[PDB]
Amino acid sequence: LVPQLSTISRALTPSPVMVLENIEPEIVYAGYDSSKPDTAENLLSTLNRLAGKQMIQVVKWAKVLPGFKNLPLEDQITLIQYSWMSLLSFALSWRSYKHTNSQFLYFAPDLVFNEEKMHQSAMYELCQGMHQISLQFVRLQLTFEEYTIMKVLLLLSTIPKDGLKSQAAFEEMRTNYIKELRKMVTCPNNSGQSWQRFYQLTKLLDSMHDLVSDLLEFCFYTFRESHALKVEFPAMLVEIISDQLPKVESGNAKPLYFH
Amino acid sequence: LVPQLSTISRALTPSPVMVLENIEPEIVYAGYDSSKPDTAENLLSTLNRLAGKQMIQVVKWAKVLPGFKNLPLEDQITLIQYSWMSLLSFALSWRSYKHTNSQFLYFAPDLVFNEEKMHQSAMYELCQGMHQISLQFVRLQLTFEEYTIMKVLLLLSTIPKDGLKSQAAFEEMRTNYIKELRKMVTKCNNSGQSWQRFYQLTKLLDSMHDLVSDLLEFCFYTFRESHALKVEFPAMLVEIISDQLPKVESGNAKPLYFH
Ligand SMILES: CC(=O)S[C@@H]1CC2=CC(=O)CC[C@]2(C)[C@H]2CC[C@@]3(C)[C@@H](CC[C@@]34CCC(=O)O4)[C@H]12
Ligand SMILES: CC(=O)S[C@@H]1CC2=CC(=O)CC[C@]2(C)[C@H]2CC[C@@]3(C)[C@@H](CC[C@@]34CCC(=O)O4)[C@H]12
Repeated sequence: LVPQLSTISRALTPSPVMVLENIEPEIVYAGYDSSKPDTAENLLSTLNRLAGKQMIQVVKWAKVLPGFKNLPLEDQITLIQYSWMSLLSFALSWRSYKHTNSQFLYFAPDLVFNEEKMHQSAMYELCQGMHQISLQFVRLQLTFEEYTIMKVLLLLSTIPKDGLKSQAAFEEMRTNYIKELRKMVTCPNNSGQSWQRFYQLTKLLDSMHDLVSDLLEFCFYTFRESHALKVEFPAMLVEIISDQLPKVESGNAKPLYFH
Repeated sequence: LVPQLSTISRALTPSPVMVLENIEPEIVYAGYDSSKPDTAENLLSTLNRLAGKQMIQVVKWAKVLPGFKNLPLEDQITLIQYSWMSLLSFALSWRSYKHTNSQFLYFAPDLVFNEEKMHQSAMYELCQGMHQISLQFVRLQLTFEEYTIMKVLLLLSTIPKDGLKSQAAFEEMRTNYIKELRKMVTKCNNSGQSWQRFYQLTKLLDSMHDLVSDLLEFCFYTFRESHALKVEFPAMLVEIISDQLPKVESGNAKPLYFH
């Protein structure tokens, strides 16, 4: 009988972490036009346009993310919709860390926020919050490997209060990626140092919930008063926020914590 | 030829957790005499006598603890000497939890401390500290299985600053028992709840270091002034403290933390 299991294939397939590196989206440009006054209406509209372009790349990434296709299609869609802000804000801190040593907020190569832009955007306190996350990346010396696994965990960090179509399939993928992170933090065996770091990384993931809650509060507010505020949103964000706003505001979004 | 492998033996061998249950020491009596006044000198001397009897059982337990025999003998002796206070204080909170719902400190069947004895012992604050751990066992609904594994982790929680004869053998055993706790807190699937409990238990373990440091400070103090204070110590404790006092006080005891 022909062996159905292929030792060669299992040994040859890239590790999950290696696949994450391979499928990570290339950098996206904001299309920022410096001729426009740096007022909140203009800066915020630009950030919304950038967000739409980033999400187009996020969905392509999710399509080839190992294990994600094992979840019901409706759950894949649900998870992207509930995690979008966490994913984009986390990636913003990563780009800021890698490209500016966490000195500025690197939204895109053509849109880098310094203190002035943060004030002008009318969301200064929120910019400071994401900047703080960037500063923690330097203190922790976060690695790309760690970052990629953590971004998947954020995709799996908020679920509908009633649950997904397949909680078991979700739980399997989540436990698998948590395992990857645990192995990632372990040569020189030192359980103590390994657990201390694992703890630092899960505390940071947990801290994303409060930050994301505040970012969404601002997002939903500007969306609701888009006309009065003159803040424009691209189709992709109208699609996402139109779905998310009522679900989050009615208390249906359940955060998953490590601590 | 005669098969050297025994399928039967493999199948019948109990799990490590079952072995921990099987080797748990039987309860020890203090030999408390209520006819004598409850002065600090009498109460502390009785607790020291109890401690000696308890350590005799701890050494018998360590001899049959799975994996411990794999470490160099020098390291087995060292770990027992560095962890004695953590093991005895943790076991005290366990008995208090199981026998009095954490209302009192159950040192032994014949010596249960209520607030009055805590004051009379002249170590009131320290008693409150161990009492708080007892109270945490109720809040967390600690199980006997969780307790036996955590007790082994405490045995492996303090090492010489220099280092053990075999850090690799030590690390292997510590990792194996951490793995046991990890699997023990798994539910039937819910990583969120499973990690939250693992976090609660490791934070509890970490909290034992500060409590133990304070208990040891009091112990070393009473030990060096035993004559003036009229506090007696049995041979077993004179042996343990004579070894530990200078090592701990010179900064050679390195606590291992999860957080
Ligand atoms: C300073 C920021 O842009 S923070 C945050 C994360 C982020 C990082 C990127 O790299 C890409 C762009 C995004 C997704 C922002 C898009 C604009 C968001 C949704 C903002 C939080 C609140 C705001 C302001 C306008 C509005 O209506 O809602 C998003
Ligand atoms: C209230 C306590 O006894 S707390 C602590 C843990 C403990 C729990 C037991 O179940 C058995 C007995 C032990 C090991 C105590 C023995 C007495 C100790 C070492 C005390 C902390 C300080 C003191 C007072 C006298 C002295 O010289 O040092 C030990």
